[PDB]
Amino acid sequence: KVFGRCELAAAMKRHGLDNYRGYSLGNWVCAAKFESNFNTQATNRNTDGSTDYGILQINSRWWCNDGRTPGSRNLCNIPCSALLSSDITASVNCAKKIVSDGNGMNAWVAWRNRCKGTDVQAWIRGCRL
Repeated sequence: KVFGRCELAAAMKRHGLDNYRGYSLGNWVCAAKFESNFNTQATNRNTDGSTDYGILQINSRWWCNDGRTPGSRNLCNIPCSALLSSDITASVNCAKKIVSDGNGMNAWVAWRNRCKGTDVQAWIRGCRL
């Protein structure tokens, strides 16, 4: 799936991401834009032999089981294919575990480079929900 901006904002609002651990909804939409281009099937292979999956590009070395990444954890307790579903439930559920760690949203590099400290409010403006 490729989500529309306001389609995704409504979706993540319903999943309770607005102000989750002090991060306004705008930063979740911004993160998704620069991580995946709102593409729910997005995948990225890194040279180290892990893979980043889905709408939020969650990493296989720590968060999900891929069956292909050596010496790995799956802290979100999922198969990594679940992060490629058209429904964002699994990705939001795992991301909530990520931002609860102490590093916060700095876990996502695209957030860190293109969203952090900007007017993230712009990413939910012109939407109903």
